[PDB]
Amino acid sequence: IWNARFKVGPVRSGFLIPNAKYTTTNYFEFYLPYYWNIAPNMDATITPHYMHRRGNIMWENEFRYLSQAGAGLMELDYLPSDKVYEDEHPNDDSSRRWLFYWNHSGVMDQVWRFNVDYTKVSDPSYFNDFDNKYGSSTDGYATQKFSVGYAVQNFNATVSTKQFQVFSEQNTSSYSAEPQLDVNYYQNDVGPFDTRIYGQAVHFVNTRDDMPEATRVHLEPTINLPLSNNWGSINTEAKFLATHYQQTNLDWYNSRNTTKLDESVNRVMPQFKVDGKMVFERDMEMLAPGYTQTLEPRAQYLYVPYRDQSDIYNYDSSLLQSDYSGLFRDRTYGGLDRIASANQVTTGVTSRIYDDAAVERFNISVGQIYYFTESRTGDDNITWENDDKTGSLVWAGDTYWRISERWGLRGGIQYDTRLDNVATSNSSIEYRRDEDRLVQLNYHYASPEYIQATLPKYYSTAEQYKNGISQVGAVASRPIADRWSIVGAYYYDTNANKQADSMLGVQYSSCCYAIRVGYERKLNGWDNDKQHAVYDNAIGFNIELRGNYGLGTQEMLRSNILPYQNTL
Amino acid sequence: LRAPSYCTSFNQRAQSNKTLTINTPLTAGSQVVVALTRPVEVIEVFDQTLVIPDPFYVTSVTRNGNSGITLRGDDAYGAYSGLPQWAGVIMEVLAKLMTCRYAKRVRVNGSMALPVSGVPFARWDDGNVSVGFDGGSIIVRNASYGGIDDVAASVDMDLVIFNNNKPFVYDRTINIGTSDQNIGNSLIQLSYTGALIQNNGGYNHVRMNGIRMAGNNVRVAKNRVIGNYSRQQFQMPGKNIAVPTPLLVIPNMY
Amino acid sequence: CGWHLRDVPSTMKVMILDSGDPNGPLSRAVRNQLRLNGVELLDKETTRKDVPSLRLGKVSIAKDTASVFRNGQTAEYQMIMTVNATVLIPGRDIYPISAKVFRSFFDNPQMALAKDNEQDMIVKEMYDRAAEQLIRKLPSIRAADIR
Repeated sequence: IWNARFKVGPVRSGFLIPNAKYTTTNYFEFYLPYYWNIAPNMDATITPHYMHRRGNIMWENEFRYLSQAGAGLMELDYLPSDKVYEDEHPNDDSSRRWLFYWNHSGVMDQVWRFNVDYTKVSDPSYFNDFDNKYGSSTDGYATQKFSVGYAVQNFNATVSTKQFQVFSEQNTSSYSAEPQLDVNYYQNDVGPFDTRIYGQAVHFVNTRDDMPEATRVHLEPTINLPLSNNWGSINTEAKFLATHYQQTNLDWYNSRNTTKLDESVNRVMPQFKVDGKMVFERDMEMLAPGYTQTLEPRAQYLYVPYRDQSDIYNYDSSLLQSDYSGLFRDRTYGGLDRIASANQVTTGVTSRIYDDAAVERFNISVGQIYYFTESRTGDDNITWENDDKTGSLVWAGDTYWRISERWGLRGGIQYDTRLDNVATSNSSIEYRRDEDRLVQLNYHYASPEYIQATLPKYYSTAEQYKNGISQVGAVASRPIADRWSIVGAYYYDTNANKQADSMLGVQYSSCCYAIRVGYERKLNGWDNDKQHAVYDNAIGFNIELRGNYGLGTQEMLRSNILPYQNTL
Repeated sequence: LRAPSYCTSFNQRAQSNKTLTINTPLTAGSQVVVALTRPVEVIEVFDQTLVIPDPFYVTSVTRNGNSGITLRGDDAYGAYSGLPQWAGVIMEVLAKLMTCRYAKRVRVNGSMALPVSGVPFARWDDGNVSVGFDGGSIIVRNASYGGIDDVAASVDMDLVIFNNNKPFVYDRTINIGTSDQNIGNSLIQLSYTGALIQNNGGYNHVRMNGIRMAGNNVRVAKNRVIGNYSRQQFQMPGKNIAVPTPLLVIPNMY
Repeated sequence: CGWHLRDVPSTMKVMILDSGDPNGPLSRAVRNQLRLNGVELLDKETTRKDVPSLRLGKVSIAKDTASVFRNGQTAEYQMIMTVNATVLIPGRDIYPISAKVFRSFFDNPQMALAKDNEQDMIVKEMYDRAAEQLIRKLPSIRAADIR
């Protein structure tokens, strides 16, 4: 398929410069902003946005204020009647489309904080149809959130609440905290130790009437013992975890599942960690005079007991993906519902190279985790290529070489023996003289076994997900003169021998205007009948009115589905 | 023409994963005929804080050696396990007989509860509508409409209901599909013929499948909406499933 | 080889920390890192003026798409956290320093309540890696200081 775009427009209380837009999906659109200076602490912006395909004007109203309570912004878009909505949604008697957004922020004194994030829409398809400037949706629902805080250097106390706007045509499941209390308290230098307390009280309510609800109270006292030296350091930490659940609305879930949820659940378990670190160094005069190379071993032992948590519903815990720095992490899930047991030791080594100015140039890291006992969370269901549970199972690497002030190189590998091969890997080499000149190379890999263990179960059966990732990329940029600029990017998939992305843009900059032309051929869906991918070709014509500078690069390079990122 | 004899009728969930065993006395040298009235069931499966719609449909029927039958099925994505609820009537070609206890040309406006419990057969003539059957009601929808709204429709049909007054006699069985098949001047069994998952309006739009009868040709068409799940949470590959279980076709002599 | 145990520059063992958001997540990470290294942190309003001052600047976090599936759906994300800071040596000039942290991960479909707990853990770990990089750049400031 093919698409085309054409935009023209810009980059006291009066009219602003209007901007137009034509696309071969929604046709002509026109914006006519107006600005109003109500007061030194109040202003408004009325922008009638005329949509040709919908056959009416959407009135976009904005109001920014700054009063004693705080500074906030309100928004109200209103379309009196929608022509496309009548055809696509005949079950609705009306056609009014509207969105109300409210934001607020207030700092009483220097410690108190107030926040409001309020959103409402008229129908469950407003977000899909319109490119709203303001307004946030969570899992498709418009959310209203309130928050009050209190933060000093050694204390925190935040109470908040979030709600969804659910329509009868929406079936998505989502939990929210109504309300949630978080308290932190730090008191270091308690003799040789440091102390810290964390507490939380939360209530979970689902958008559906058949999902469980719970109230959870958590306490987490911690005490440290940090010992340091000129060459090494060891930190011993003790922690305690106390949780309480009060689960209701369990009738629908219990009847359909063999493992029953429980009304009152108490999870009480300690945690013990010992983290060590050493640094060596050597005068690396066999490579270049005045250089230094350091070798930095590191080891950590973590112990957490085993508690059966199958009678707790999983509200907000998901598995964490790991890198080299995640080998020393003391948590496996993000949340407080799943807390896997741990009996393991992590070992790693990192070696660096410093030049004569004590500026680091090269570093490399290798690490592994050895499990003395399998990490169980009660609800253990993970697909693995092998039945191995104990021993050295995880490996990870890192590399960063700064070849010059303009050359850079990076890398990272991951090797899991429960998959019998390389899990993930990525690399990148870039030359970048200035903002307009750069050449970059990419490679991203992910094994089919890694996707089966990590991603949802239907990924491993679909042809569009089951083969993993193997991608080669190339980005380039070059200015011809003081007013021209060319960019380009090509991404390729070596598993399927088909490209994934291809971009080409040119911009002619001038004193008062800039003209940009772009082209992109990208993967834009599947066929589901012939079992092959669908490509989308698009051309873009853009005219900017200047009153700015810039040759257009770093904006053209970030326009495709695989945006350029400075990896130097 | 055949004259099967009534044996039993079941409506229950599977005992094990995708397997429902029904025990009933059987005689040697008889052709067991099973008329599925609920061959599909969209179960919600839990996968790591995700609630996912997943159709479960019957694949094959096996006779358990003069003691019963078993129904084995599968899900849309072939990755999730569950216990689906299936319904039907078990008969035997070789002693009660099902009788035609209802025969009337009716006007169904979106939905209609069966006047009398039984196995409904019907015929109609409309290409913009599809007809389904959830067990207690007849569902008529607008199949030419592309959207996420549950848009109903109306149709005139000849409705006949058999339960256990003329005996139940059928001449052919048909495997419905995406292509037209002429059934002649005959009535076809009413049921859901599969389920659909679609990318429509920013949602994982789920529908049931019904029967489209224009002239005398029958194929599969979209039907009652099951749910809309936002693609901001997860995205699913599109599915369009027509069950391999046959449908009974009876002569138009009732 | 000729290895030997390593023997923060001694001129920066007492310093002032200014951030504009002293209760923020970055400043908390920096203070912890300048505690394991035997550095005493003075209040912003010290009478003493012969101590260096570390002023934490703007912090930017950018997450973009790194890979796609065969349908064009986002497979992997890449987050880059950039931290700016300056160290003021009294009598000397200003020595800016910076940190840049990289992190790649798969876009895992989760409920949004569970999914922002995973994002709030990745960002917390990138604050500790950015604080460590700012401490490794202190020896290079002392070298530049001694022209």
